[PDB]
This record gives sequence, structure tokens and C-alpha cells, in this order.
Amino acid sequence: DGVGSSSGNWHCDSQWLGDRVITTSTRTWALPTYNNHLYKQISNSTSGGSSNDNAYFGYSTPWGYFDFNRFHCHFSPRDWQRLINNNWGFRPKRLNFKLFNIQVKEVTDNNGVKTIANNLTSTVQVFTDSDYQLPYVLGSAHEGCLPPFPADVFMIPQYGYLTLNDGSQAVGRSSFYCLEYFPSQMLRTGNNFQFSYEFENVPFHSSYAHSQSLDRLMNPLIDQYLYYLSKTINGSGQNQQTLKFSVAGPSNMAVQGRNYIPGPSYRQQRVSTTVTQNNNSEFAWPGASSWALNGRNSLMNPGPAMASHKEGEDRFFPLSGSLIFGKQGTGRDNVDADKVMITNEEEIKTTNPVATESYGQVATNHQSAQAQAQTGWVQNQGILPGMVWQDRDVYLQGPIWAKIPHTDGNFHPSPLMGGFGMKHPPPQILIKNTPVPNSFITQYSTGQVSVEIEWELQKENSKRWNPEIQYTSNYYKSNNVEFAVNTEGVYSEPRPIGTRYLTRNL
Amino acid sequence: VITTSTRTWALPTYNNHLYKQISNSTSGGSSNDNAYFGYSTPWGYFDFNRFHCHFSPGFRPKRLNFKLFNIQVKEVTDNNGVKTIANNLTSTVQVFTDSDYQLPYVLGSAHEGCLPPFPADVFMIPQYGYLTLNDGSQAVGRSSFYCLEYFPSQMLRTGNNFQFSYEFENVPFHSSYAHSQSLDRLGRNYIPGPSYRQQRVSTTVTQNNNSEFAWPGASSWALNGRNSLMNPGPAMASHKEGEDRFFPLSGSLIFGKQGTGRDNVDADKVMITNEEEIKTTNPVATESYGQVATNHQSAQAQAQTGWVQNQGILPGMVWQDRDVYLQGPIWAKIPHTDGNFHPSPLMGGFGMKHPPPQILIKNTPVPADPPTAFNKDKLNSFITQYSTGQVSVEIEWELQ
Amino acid sequence: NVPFHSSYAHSQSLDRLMNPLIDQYLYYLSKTINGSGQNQQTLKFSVAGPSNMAVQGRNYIPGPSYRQQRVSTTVTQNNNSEFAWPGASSWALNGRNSLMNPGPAMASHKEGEDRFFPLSGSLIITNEEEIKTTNPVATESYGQVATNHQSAQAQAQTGWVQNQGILPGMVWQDRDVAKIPHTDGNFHPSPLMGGFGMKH
Amino acid sequence: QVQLQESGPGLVKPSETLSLTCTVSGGSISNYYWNWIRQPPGKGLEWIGYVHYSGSTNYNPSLKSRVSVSVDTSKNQFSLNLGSVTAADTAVYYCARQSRSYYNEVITDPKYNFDYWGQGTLVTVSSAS
Amino acid sequence: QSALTQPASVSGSPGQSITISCTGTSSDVGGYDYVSWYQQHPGKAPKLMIYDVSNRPSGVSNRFSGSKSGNTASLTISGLQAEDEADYYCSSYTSISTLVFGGGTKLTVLG
Ligand SMILES: [Ca+2]
Repeated sequence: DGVGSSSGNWHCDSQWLGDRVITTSTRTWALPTYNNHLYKQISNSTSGGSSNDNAYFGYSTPWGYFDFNRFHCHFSPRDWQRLINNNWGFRPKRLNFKLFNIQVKEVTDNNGVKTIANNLTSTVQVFTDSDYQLPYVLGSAHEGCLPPFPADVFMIPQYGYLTLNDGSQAVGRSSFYCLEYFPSQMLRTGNNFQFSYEFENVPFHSSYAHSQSLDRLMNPLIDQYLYYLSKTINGSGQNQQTLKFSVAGPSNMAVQGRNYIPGPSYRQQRVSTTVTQNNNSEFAWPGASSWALNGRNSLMNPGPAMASHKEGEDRFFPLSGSLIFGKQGTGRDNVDADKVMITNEEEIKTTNPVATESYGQVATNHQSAQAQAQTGWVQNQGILPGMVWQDRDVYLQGPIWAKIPHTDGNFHPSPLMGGFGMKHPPPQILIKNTPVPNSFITQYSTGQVSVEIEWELQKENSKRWNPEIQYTSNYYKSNNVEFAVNTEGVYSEPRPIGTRYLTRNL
Repeated sequence: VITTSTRTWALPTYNNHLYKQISNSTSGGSSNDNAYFGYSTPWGYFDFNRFHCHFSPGFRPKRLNFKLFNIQVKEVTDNNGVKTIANNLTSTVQVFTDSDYQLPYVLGSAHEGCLPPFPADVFMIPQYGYLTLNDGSQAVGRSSFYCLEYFPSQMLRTGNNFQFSYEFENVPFHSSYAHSQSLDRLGRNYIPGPSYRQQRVSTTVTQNNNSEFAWPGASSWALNGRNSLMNPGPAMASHKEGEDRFFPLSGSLIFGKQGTGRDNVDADKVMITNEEEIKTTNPVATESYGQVATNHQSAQAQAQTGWVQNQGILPGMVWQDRDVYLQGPIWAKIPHTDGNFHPSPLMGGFGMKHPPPQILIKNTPVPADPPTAFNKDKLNSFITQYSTGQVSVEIEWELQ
Repeated sequence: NVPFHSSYAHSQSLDRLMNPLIDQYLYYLSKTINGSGQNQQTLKFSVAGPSNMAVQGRNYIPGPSYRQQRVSTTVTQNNNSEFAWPGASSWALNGRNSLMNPGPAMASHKEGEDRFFPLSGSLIITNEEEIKTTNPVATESYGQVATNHQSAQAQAQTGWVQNQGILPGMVWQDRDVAKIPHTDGNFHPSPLMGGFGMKH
Repeated sequence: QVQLQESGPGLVKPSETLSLTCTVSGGSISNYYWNWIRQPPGKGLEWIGYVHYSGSTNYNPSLKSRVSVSVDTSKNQFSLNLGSVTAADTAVYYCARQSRSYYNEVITDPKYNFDYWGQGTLVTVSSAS
Repeated sequence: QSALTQPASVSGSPGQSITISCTGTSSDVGGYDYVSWYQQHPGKAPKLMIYDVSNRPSGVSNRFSGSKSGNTASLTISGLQAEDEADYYCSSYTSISTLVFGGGTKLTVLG
């Protein structure tokens, strides 16, 4: 509309209305020029790719994308508390995206010093993939999302994708994508871009912890009319065989007949936080649960949803099984165990098997007069009829949605890193600096982004008499307030925050 | 088909109108697996969940109707050395349904205390109690406590009645037939259902091994460090065709004969069901699911195989559920969870997210004489009392 | 009514869905020891990123597998023994063993080896290699799992998963190109020899 | 109000095992980590080790060979057994409690800051009677 | 492991801030922010003045404070009084998850 008239205002806040929450977030972004406007082939052998399991082939593009998949984008820590303490469930409904107050800069080195000034004729290209024709990279828990603190300015990530490969070489079925082939909108410093999205119907994420365990659902006061086999022998001696039977009742609860059985397991190795207990060998990769695809071994991470540890065993964690976040300022490579925070899904222990334990036992043979009964450990167990399980929890730092791969079939599409699986997730938003001339003007753009999500809530109806567990900040005397900036002005998040505090009956 | 029943019940005041913590250590049990924590309530409850409640010697329930009437409140004293049972007309009886499913649901555990199969019997109403989270005998901070007094309830004197109607949610017709064909006798398009192997036990004691393997040989699933016997387990054929003397160790339901003892009773006092009707589409409980390749053959390597002791779902499986018995349960409550598979309960019958609600009942405590000087303590002195009346339950069934 | 049979080949593989240019914010366990010697235990962590793509956390996992014996078209490569019946994967029903044919949908062979085919796993010899993106190889183990608790006295031990049932978060493709048996329950009724399953 | 009390023989002959028990009153053992500290008279504190109700233990590397720490949840008390004592083991033995952790969010080993302490007991290791 | 190193004694006049230090190796102190300070009156069990390097429990006055630079953590006592004389110990979490104490420091209030 004009160079001297602003194209949009600054909206950040949350409105709590009844069963719904509306969270608006507005950030200031900066977009450079990537690859000097050049689509470029990339593969492992460029960096040497010494492992076959690491072999990849794909392209890096001049475009950039806006990523708001993580939760702390849309929720302040306070708003996250109000959500998790008061609600049994939630899920997104509507999405509203706006891109405005674009500004483009040109970079020049005059004499020995660098110069930057407004380029008022330059444009920015932006488009959304609403037919989902491009490779969808959002659901891989990648970096580059809007900063948790709204006062930080962030650098848009460079888009890219991969396709089929054999070793580092491509194949005849591989694909290539020119984002320029998509109709996009072009924006001058007076233009602004917006669109509205509609989440597809998904189940509420369950932000609650069961108050009953799957094997304790019985009435403790009453016997069962069913019978179990108590004795196979009368006593010590020869030819003592017998069959005795007993009522399943309160005195012995292990053997009662039950209608439902815990969810599936794929065993993880168990690592102790205290380092002395762990074995003195390099078993980090050689001892890890993996799955192989087309000859390549992928680590199983995080894997099926399973409790992190048995009750009263805080030190142990199940290797690749639990999500691990870095603390503020954490180094990229080979950091110490203290430098990172390992989350533990012990909330789901009641209905889900412990990740580091065998699912159970099965008989391996037929007993006979000449053969004793023999059993073996079930290390992994697929779905059986009558299993129940809980999904993995979502965190303030964790992902929100993923795209369900488009396939003939799937089971319980809910993604394994947590969040809402969707066949048509929020579409990707691609952006780039229009090239201004293989010799171009060095140029970058900056502007604002606002995003608005409407969340639906499931209120807590419970009749529990005694008070709940609640997420709370302790009353402490320390140098720095939690979830706030320090003296140098750095914002940090002290610990990962789970969603499961309130309880329900099983 | 519409079934109707009516019975006469007797409700004793339970555990002195007190809620009381109960636990492993209250009971005194030694074993870790058998540890529990919970509460016992003054409240009783009605359980009609077995078929023979509704039946005399494809289908599925549709509607339900429940009535409670002819309330009679007996007060008991000891006059001299004899006991005197007198009517108390003014006294009340409290009943409510939990239709929001807010309380622990104990009706799905196949408990005793059901309405009796013989319409002229008079039955005792069983006590209501529940379990919550435990660690060993102790309770954790997440454990919950429910005061049933904190629900709105209807109070009934002798002329009052109580009724409500319930609607079953849509469920699939239970199969009450056996396939005439078998899966392999129809390259094949489908494979048999899942398996979790049980040990095999023979009704001829001589056939069995001379060792104590009743527990040491049992199929179990571990949860939070506690082992639980797998019972009855996934739906599988009880035995191969031609061997009826073998049964899966924990794999089948077992009922007691009339007047059967509680502990260590021989095999002729209990009725061991057999599932063999389903052996067409389902694997045998005591058999492996199959065999798989364990290696790559080569000039130097023979082909090696191994046995599949347990198999999860695979695309293209078909299976039959467990059969229902006139003595067996009707429904169970599907636990409230993120996900479940084939929710039909393992002991048989119709799985439901909103099953028939629980119905809770107690005798409103009537205190004895208080002192004439004020005291703040709660009253522990009560008139010995119990009540009786009539229970009628109607179920409309749909047939195929 | 039945779903549209998928008649396409994915241009991506299940494990490569990541953006190759960017790091994850998640961490993994890189080193369990500092160096050679005694009492070297440590825990070191590193960001999962493009440099090492195997260890990244992923939202979805490949479909189920029931392993088939691997057979070469070059008769010199194969063992000098009769393994056609003993070698073959079977499932047992009411005491009667039944060969698994064609079985669950799985990739016929690894990429780069086309001379091998699953024993009973193919329609006869068609190859399923189109689906090797989302499905495991019929001749390969699904993966590994830990078999024990490690400790100061015990090294970590793993074992090979030969068969794996459904897990939440699996995706798979059906076989490339029937009546659904009338039962209490079924899962993914699409038939194993291919085509459209229907209850009528 | 949590109170700890150490009890045990005040005299131990060399090359014999030393035994002490701490009985917690007012509070149960619960999820807490119980520690043993010893102070040789006129010298600094030294940490023996801890025990957890799960039976987990962690010991001082110098003492790791000859020391053991046990817990009894039934009797609400935990114990110390130190074997092959010498005169260097004469000290005042304290039982302490690791401070309560307000968050169950992450998986970590305990970092030692003590919230409560016993009064301590003197234990003399001597050949004479 | 190796003990933490402290000055044997420090003295000051009432009203004057006092700083006690404990030096530790990179793995034990320098490495993590888990250093505690205990004061022990004669014949009493130690009391926890400061935990997690700079934090202090409820029940401890402003006057006590602590800080960490490199391999050395320091305890600062402002406006000290008569009741503030005791033995102060530095505690630290190590690399192998063991606890290590300083040698102890005696604070004398001149007067
Ligand atoms: Ca958690």
C-alpha cells in the first residue's frame, strides 16, 4: 500500500475463553540469500559419508521456511502451566498465519567498510504448499523454529530435501523439485501475506496420569469365581503329580484373570546416570536397538511409547528411548551428561511396559514326564487384541504435529516423538529473496511473522478427594528467576515440562 | 428378545460406616507381585454382569432398565441374651448410579457377588472397595481417594422406589457359531490370528512332568516390575484336534461346581472350558505360531530356522474372539487410554467405553444416643441395622 | 467400498524424511567411555544432525516382517542340500503346518542384489523392490533389541528380531497387483496375494 | 519435623566389622536418599555412601571395597556396615538426608546437598577394652 | 577422590564482609554447579548454608552468599556477627557421581 505505512501490527497474547484457547505469537525474522540462488545437489560423499547407514542424496535450495512446530512458540511458561494444571486434554483447531512489514536490504562493501541500505523495489517470494506436493520436512523435530522468548530475532532456515539413493548415487526413480515451478506471491515492502488453515480432526492429547495401574483394576475385597492351577505336585517324592485349583482372590492378585493387557514393547538397553555402574566398554552404538531398512540400520529413537524405568529407579534411562533436550548454551558435540536433560515418561508406567524390561514370558516347549517346563523372555511384542497403551507426552520444547506418511496402511498414526499425527498438517511456507543481478547484488530481507492457533480444551471433571499434583515453581532464593533472562540478557528454559499432572481412573 | 429378572437382596451395614485404608500389609502378604494399596467403603453395589442372571437354561444387548423397590429396614438389638429384629420405618437407604464413570470400575473383574442364577435365592450384596496406585504396600503421591458420600444420591424410605434406564452403546454382535471351514483349506490371502504361547497341561496326572511348574512355567506379563499371570490371554484354540486331555495352563476359563471348596480342590470339582470351536481361524494355545529363517544360506551355511513362540498382529490376520458362557461375564469397561486394539475383553463378552454404570447402595447410619454434654468427636455408636428389598433388571437383546 | 490401490513408488525412504541441511534439537548418546583403560566410564552426548543420520529420532517406523529364507538364482551360490521344505517359513494351524505364501508384504531383496528372492515370499518370479522404502526386506532381520541389563560386570548384549508384529507408528505398503473371511476381527484385511479385500 | 538417630556400639576392635543404624522418626524413609558421613575428630567431613529404598547404593571409591549400606523399610531404619576397620576409622558418624527434589521431569543421579542430619555417634576403634 | 582445598582459618571484624574459597579440580568443582557450604557449630551436625553454588535454603539470611569462578568457589559472609563463627565446609559433586568435601575452614570473629 505504501512505503511509509505499516502493513500490520504486533500481536502476541493468549485469550482463555471457556473450552478454547487462542495463542497469538509475533516474531521478527531475517532471511539471507542461500546458495547464491542456486539449487545444488548434495550427498554424503561431499563430506565423505564413511558409513553406509549415513548415505544420503538430495538437494539444497535457495528458499527458506517458517517453522513453528515446537510448543514454546505458542505458549509462555505461565500459559503452559494454566494448560497442564487445569485440563485433561487439548488439540488444535484453526491456524492463522500473517507475514508483514517486509524490508529488504542490499549489502555493499564501500572502500574497506560494509554498507547496507533500503532497496525499495525488491520483492520477496512466499508460497504455501496446500496440495502437499513438496517433501515435508517439518515433522523431523528440526531447529529453526520461532524463539521461545518473543524478544529474540531469528534466522529463517534453509529449505532442503532428500530422495532415493543407492550409496551416495541417485537412481532412476529419484525425483527433483524446482520450487519456482509453484505459483507464489511476490511482496514489496508495502505488501503483506496471510492465510488461514483448518486442522483436521485429531484426538485430544491426554494430559493426565492414570491413578490406577492396569493390573490393579480389581476389587480388593472380593474373590473371583474363576479358578487357577495352584499345585502340580502334592509333595516331594516320586510320582507326585497332581492338579490342584484355587480361587483367584485378594490374597493372590498376580494370577487373577484380566480383561486387558499392557501395550507393546521393543526393548531398549538400560543406561545408568551414575557412570560407575555402567559397563566399562564402548557399547553406545554396538548395544542400541535399531531397525534396518533397505540394508541400512536406523537407531530406534525414541521408539514405541514405554515407561522409562521401574518405580523407584530414577537413575536408569533407556538409551535412545527418551527425548533429550539441551540446556541453554549447550555445545553441539560430545557434551557431558549434565549438559543435557533427559526426559522420563514414568507417567505411562501403569499401562505401558518398562522400556528396559522384557514384556513377559512364554512357554518354549511341551512338558512331559521326561521334560520340565521351559520358558523364554519376550524382548519385543507386537500388538495383541486387548492391549491398551498411552502415547508419549508432549513438552513445552517438543514438537506439535507430524505428517502421517502417505501409504497404503498405518497403525495408530500418532507420531513417536509425541504430538498430533495428521494427513494434512499445517502446510509448509516457503520464502526467498528475489535475485537481483551469475553475479548478483548481495541482499537480504527482514520482517515480522505472526501466527495464531486456536486450541480446544477438555476440562477436568474428577471427583478425587485429596489434592492433585500440580506443576509449580518452588519458593527458592536464587540469583536467577526461572524461565527468564540473566544479567547478560540470555533467556533460558531450566527444565523440560511434561503435560501430565492431573489424574484419571483407568 | 427381552429378558427380565427379579431377586431379593440383603444389605448388611459394612465395616461400621467407615472408609478404611487397606493394603498389602493390612492383609499381611509376603510377595512383591501381590502388593496392593486401596480403600474399603461402607457402600455396597449391585452386579448383574453374568449371563445366567438374565437367562434360564449373533446377539448383543440394546437397552437396560433397573428398578429397586419394596425397601425394608431391619434394626437388630440384643435384648437380654436374645436378638430382636424389628422394623425401622423412618430409616432410609441411599442409592446412586455413577453415570459419569468417575469412580473406579470394579465390575469387569469377574467377581463373585452377582445376582444368583436361581430366581428364588436371596443374596448378600457385596462390599465396594477399590485399589489405587501403590509402591509396595505404601501409596505414592499420585494415589487418589474417593469419598462416595460426595456424590448426590437418592434417599429411600420404605415406600420409596428407585429406577433408571440405560442405553448400551453400539457394539458388534457376539459370534455364537463355529466356522465349518478352516483358514488353510479354503498361496493364501490370509493368515491365522496372533499367539502368545501357553504351557500345556494334561488332565491325566501321570502324563505330566514330576516337578512343581505351576507358577515357574506360567505365561506372564510384567508391568512396573510386577509379574502378572497371562489369564486367560489372547483368544486361541485350547488344544489340537484329537487331544482333549490337554488344556492351556492359564489359557482357559475355569468355573467351580456347586459347593466347590475355595483352596486346593481337585480337578473334578471345577469345570475347565475348552475353546476348540475356534481352532479353524486361530492358532492352538500350546503350539508355536510357525517358523522363520534365522540366517542366510550359502555354500558354507545350511538353512536354519527358529520357532515363533509369540506373534503380534500382521496385516491379513483373521481371528475369533473368546466364547461367552452362561456362567461368564457379559461386558467389561474399556480402559480410558490414548489407544487400544480390538477392545473386546479377554475374558469374553462386549467391550464398552461407557458400560452399564455402577449402582451403589448403603444403609444411612442412624446414631445411638449421644451424650447430653457436647463433645466434638465423631459418633462411633450406632444402631445395628440392615435392610432388604427387591431388585428387578430388564435387558432388551438383539438377535442375528 | 474399498481404498484406491496405491500404484506408485515412493520417491523417499522412511529413514530419509529429514531435512538434510539442519540439526535436530534432540541429543543422543555418543560415547560411553573416555578412552582405553580401567574405570573410563563416562556419558557424552551429541546433537543428531546431517553428519550422522542413522541416530536421529524419527516419528515413524517400517512395517512388520516375518523373515523368509534367501535364495539365489545362481545355483552355485546356494547350499548343496535340500532345504525347500525344511527351510521355508510356515505357520501352524491345528497341528497342520502351512507354508507362508506369499506372506506379509516385504521388499523382495536389498537394493543392489537382484539375484536373490525370498523362498516363499514372491508370486511366481516377481520382485517387490518398489516397496523397499517403507517395508523391511523379506530376507532380513527387522533389527536388534537388547537382551540384558548391562552393568559393571556385564557387557551389553543384543539379539536379532526375526519376526515383528504391529507396533504403533508403523507404516507399510501392500503387495503390488478377494473376500474378507467372516470373523470377529481382522487387521488390515487387504489380501496378501494382492488386490482388494471385501466382505462381499 | 524429621529426626534421625544413630545407634550402635561405641567401641570396635580392629579388623572387625563396624555396624550402625539410623532410625528416622516423624517421617518415613520414602523416596529419599540416605547418606552416611563421618568426621574424624578434629578433621574434615568425609562421605561414606548412600542407600535408596530400591536397594541402589553408591560408595566412596576409597572405601568401596570394605563398606556396605543397607536399608530396612519395614523398621524405618537404614544401616552401615564397615569391615576390616583400623584406627583410621575412628570418627563421628552422621546419617543425613538428601534434599527433596521438587521435580520429576528429568532422569538424573542425586546431587548431594543435605537437608537433615542426625546428631552423630562417636565410634572408637581400639584393641584395648 | 582428591579432597577440595580450603584455607585453614579466616578471621574478620564484626561488620566486615568475609570471603572463604575452596579450590577443586576441573572434574569435581569446575565442571558442575553443585557446590554446597555447611557451617558446623562445635558439637553439632553441619547445617546447609548454600547449595547449587549460589542458592540458599529457606531459613538462611541474606548475609550468606556464594559464587564460583573457574575451579574455585567462594563463600561470602556479609556484615558478620558473633553467631557466625563456626567451621565452614565446601562440598562438591564429582565426575563419577561421588561427593567430596573440603578440608574445613574455621571462622573467627575478632572481638
Ligand atoms: Ca514426565
